[PDB]
Amino acid sequence: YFLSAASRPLCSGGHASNKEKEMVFCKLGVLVRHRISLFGNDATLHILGQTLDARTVMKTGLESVKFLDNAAEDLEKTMENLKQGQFTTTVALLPMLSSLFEHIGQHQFLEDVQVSCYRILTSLYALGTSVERQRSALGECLAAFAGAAFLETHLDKHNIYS
Repeated sequence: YFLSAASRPLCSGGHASNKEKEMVFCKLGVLVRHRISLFGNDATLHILGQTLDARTVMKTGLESVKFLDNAAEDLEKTMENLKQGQFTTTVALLPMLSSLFEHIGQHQFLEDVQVSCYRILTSLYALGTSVERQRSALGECLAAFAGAAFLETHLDKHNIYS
């Protein structure tokens, strides 16, 4: 019932423990976190946005290693955040300033960081089915993708222009 939504709030603190597990064997545990969140996105209001703010702290620890199989499975976790955006205040736009500035550091990397933005392009497709400086910082990811396999993050730059 509503205890399962409180179990999602308690699992966001368990995802904050997975942020400590992503600091260090635990890379296959992030691949299990993607398949379990994909079924939890098929399973699905301010505590759920705070669980996405606790997932923004989990995205801050995941931006440090952007191994490569965990970042490729993070695309399956970002496609789960797209279906979690297909399930439906100013702290969620602060999470967009941490994920767009980490895309400029992701320009040094390899295809798994572009796969995480290709599935986050479906999160922009699901937010359209449902703060402007983060889209201008997402327009910096357009110069990071189209300057140099190059069409994967370029299609994500078309959904980042919205």
